[PDB]
Amino acid sequence: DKVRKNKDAVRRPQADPALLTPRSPVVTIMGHVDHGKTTLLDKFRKTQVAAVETGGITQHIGAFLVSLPSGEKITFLDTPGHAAFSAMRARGAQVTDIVVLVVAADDGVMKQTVESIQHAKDAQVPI
Amino acid sequence: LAEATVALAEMLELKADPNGPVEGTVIESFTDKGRGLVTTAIIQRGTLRKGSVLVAGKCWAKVRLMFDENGKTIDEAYPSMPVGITGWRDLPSAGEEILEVESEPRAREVVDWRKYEQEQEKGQEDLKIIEEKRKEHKEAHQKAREKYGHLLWKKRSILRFLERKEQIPLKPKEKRERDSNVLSVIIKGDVDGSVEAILNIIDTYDASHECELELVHFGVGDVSANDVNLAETFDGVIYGFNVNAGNVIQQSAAKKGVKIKLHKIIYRLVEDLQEELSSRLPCAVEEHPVGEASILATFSVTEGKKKVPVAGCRVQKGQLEKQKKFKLTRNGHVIWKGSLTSLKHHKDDISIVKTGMDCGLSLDEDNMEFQVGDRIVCYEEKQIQAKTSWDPGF
Amino acid sequence: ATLNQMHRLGPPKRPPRKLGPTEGRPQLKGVVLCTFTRKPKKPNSANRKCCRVRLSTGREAVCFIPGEGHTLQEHQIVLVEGGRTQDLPGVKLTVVRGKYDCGHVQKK
RNA sequence: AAUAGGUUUGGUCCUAGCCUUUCUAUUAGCUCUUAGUAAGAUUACACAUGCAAGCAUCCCCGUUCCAGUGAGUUCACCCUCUAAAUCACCACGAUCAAAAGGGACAAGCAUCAAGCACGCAGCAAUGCAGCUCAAAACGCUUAGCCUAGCCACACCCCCACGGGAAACAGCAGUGAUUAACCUUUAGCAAUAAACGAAAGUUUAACUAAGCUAUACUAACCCCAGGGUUGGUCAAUUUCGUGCCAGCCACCGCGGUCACAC
Ligand SMILES: Nc1nc2c(ncn2[C@@H]2O[C@H](COP(=O)(O)OP(=O)(O)OP(=O)(O)O)[C@@H](O)[C@H]2O)c(=O)[nH]1
Ligand SMILES: *C(=O)[C@H](CCSC)NC=O
Ligand SMILES: [K+]
Ligand SMILES: [K+]
Ligand SMILES: [K+]
Ligand SMILES: [K+]
Ligand SMILES: [K+]
Ligand SMILES: [K+]
Ligand SMILES: [K+]
Ligand SMILES: [Mg+2]
Ligand SMILES: [Mg+2]
Ligand SMILES: [Mg+2]
Ligand SMILES: [Mg+2]
Ligand SMILES: [Mg+2]
Ligand SMILES: [Mg+2]
Ligand SMILES: [Mg+2]
Ligand SMILES: [Mg+2]
Ligand SMILES: [Mg+2]
Ligand SMILES: [Mg+2]
Ligand SMILES: [Mg+2]
Ligand SMILES: [Mg+2]
Ligand SMILES: [Mg+2]
Ligand SMILES: [Mg+2]
Ligand SMILES: [Mg+2]
Ligand SMILES: [Mg+2]
Ligand SMILES: [Mg+2]
Ligand SMILES: [Mg+2]
Repeated sequence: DKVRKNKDAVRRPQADPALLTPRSPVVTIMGHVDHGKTTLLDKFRKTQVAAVETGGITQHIGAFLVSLPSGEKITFLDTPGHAAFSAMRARGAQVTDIVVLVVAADDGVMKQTVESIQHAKDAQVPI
Repeated sequence: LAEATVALAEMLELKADPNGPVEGTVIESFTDKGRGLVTTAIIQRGTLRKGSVLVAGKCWAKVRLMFDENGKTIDEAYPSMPVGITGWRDLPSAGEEILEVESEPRAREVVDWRKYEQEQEKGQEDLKIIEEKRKEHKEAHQKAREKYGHLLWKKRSILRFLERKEQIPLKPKEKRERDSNVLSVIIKGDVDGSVEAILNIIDTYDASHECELELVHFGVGDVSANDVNLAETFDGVIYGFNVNAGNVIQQSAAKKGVKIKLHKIIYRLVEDLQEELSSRLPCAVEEHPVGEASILATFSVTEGKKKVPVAGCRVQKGQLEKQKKFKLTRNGHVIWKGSLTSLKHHKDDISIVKTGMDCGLSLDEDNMEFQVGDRIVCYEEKQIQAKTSWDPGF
Repeated sequence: ATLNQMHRLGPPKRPPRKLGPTEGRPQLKGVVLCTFTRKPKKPNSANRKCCRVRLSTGREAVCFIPGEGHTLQEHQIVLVEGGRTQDLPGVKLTVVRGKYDCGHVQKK
């Protein structure tokens, strides 16, 4: 049996009920291009970043630890809406607990809105 | 919406053990010049502190600095917290799970076992390719050997010498010229997720027949000398995405002839990528019909001791011009393609014959046979800029 | 030579030892450009797998891939080392198996 | 080059080169139990952050030291003379030691052979026409050295008024780059330095720890791998391949009996 011994580090088994302590939710703002994802995030972040961007397009996934007025803390993952960043949207859906789908009323459902919904179904996260 | 989000989260009853080896996921990974290799991550189990040894795929780290979105150091990262982590000995891929290990030698042991597994998976893939190359060669070897029987090798070389006296092969240059329609690109990006996005767009290229897109090297960070050297080696083009190139790097590219193309928007960098592909494409000639004339009588003229066949033609629709190219048409078939050697009308050379003008037509090709009913269609050829067929979906 | 002749000249000056393709360095890093084959000089007959790589120094040399079979393609990264290939004239560099893209020869 | 060996030829002798056996140091691959000690960026490329020089009844002193690096490179040694400095102080001489003067001092290339004002006398005016060099002048390239250590540099322009311009060749750490990859520890308890009349304070010097088969020392109930196996050169069973695939430091092997793959 001259085979390399397995020395990998694996994920710990699911936490025991006793150990489990309540934690903050992770939320992702998913949607189509120029449907207001960043503008919505800014109002809760209380900071304006939309104007301070190249072309006003979100090309990165950023996690911000917002503190709600009630005293709760939420982590907002602002995903890009452009078609190029399909991988970024899938990765956001895999670490999120809730998906806030921003569907603009004027335009409605779009190609990337359906894609955002599909990623949520695969991750099985409430929308 | 804020109330609805809070309500649903409470219904979900989210809970995570806050103690024990840290678990997490990488959200972004990038290179900082001052802070080094940095990965933004979200904690999922346990609490992260300075000095925690972390493994993520083929990269491990010992937490040196923990900072928040604003850069302020944080002492602890409880579950479901965003936290930039420094101290990575290699750059983790985006989306890779993070696990905490007891010590640095244990981390290196874990990484050494993940690299080995990757090498075995590549090795098995390589084996099928090699077995294919080695099976083909063994057939060509058994065939040429079995050309003659299992006779003494001295005879086979002598019998082959008989057919070696009939053999004259030419060796092809070991280094062959890259064809004009080949675009080599170096992709450099600010963050790893941005680079993967551009690489997925380069995997949606379907017009390889007209022009080929080669990816020489991809990486994260500013343009470097190696990128300029790799671009000069393969005559490639460096595309920067939200990255900078210094005067030393930009000046070096001028001497080496490399083209650095720094962009900041992904639709801009793709449009420019398509403009370079279009340039490589071959110029699409546009054929515009100029005139049409039907032959009537064929004459044999003796000039300079040479018999010149002359096609007498009547221009029906349009006009014929000496410069514009011609083609011969036989009952719908295309017999010839070329230019007239001599255009002469009524013993006078006329460059442009109008509709209804009689003109004798002699071709430069003597093998062309002129009948009573042949047709000739003149045309003007204009090269037209050809655009790449590849569309990226946006 | 006489003692007076030996005094004028002086200690024998050892010719400066020449450097090889590695520039006096153990190994070097290079990028694969081509992947061809070469035939040995008489009396050996074979097709030997070689590759033209551009080193980090800037030069572009021909290297020999040892072992049975390989999957080296253009743009890959390989670590070269010294060691002449006796059959092949002008081949002075050898690719390091098990380093960078190049992988160990699969068993059997 | 040694106690030597192998290899020129059809063969012998002679000569001669290449290689082998020895010992180290990097790096690579495969592999790896512990303990203690030593040593520990590839790069004079660019540097986030934090710390690294204070003391003290106000003046002064100190931060010109240590620590660091190796770009450049005959300022380092001896003699003469003689400042600053210590010996509380005037004085004394001693000690230490710069500048100045004399001497000495790397390697390669002569396909660098001539340099071009490099000398003397005289109080001065000024006069004479010399001076160095095939025993290597002038010059070019390379390099830190002669190691209780020393020299030199201190982002660059030898220098630093000035300018470019905005400096980790201080510790830790990073980016780029390279075959080359140490912790963004603690404490002033010991020694050293600074300040102070002093108790004392300070110090990323240092001490004590951390990482790492680089090296040495020691050990272990369990726990061994790596490379060799034609000769040189210690040591191969049986298959498979069939001048193919592949191998060797050298000579060489493989064409259906391969101690060489
Ligand atoms: N009138 C109006 N304009 C809005 C509203 N929400 C957003 N916008 C505008 O829509 C545009 C796009 O806003 P962004 O915040 O960039 O939208 P996004 O969906 O995050 O964009 P990507 O990141 O490119 O996908 C901006 O000009 C906003 O001012 C709204 O409720 N009303
Ligand atoms: C030749 O001269 C040409 C022949 C026409 S046959 C109908 N006519 C005029 O130039
Ligand atoms: K936009
Ligand atoms: K042979
Ligand atoms: K030096
Ligand atoms: K200087
Ligand atoms: K002390
Ligand atoms: K004082
Ligand atoms: K056999
Ligand atoms: Mg946005
Ligand atoms: Mg040989
Ligand atoms: Mg012989
Ligand atoms: Mg000999
Ligand atoms: Mg010193
Ligand atoms: Mg004195
Ligand atoms: Mg002196
Ligand atoms: Mg010459
Ligand atoms: Mg030097
Ligand atoms: Mg200076
Ligand atoms: Mg510096
Ligand atoms: Mg440092
Ligand atoms: Mg680094
Ligand atoms: Mg080392
Ligand atoms: Mg301290
Ligand atoms: Mg220590
Ligand atoms: Mg080793
Ligand atoms: Mg064998």
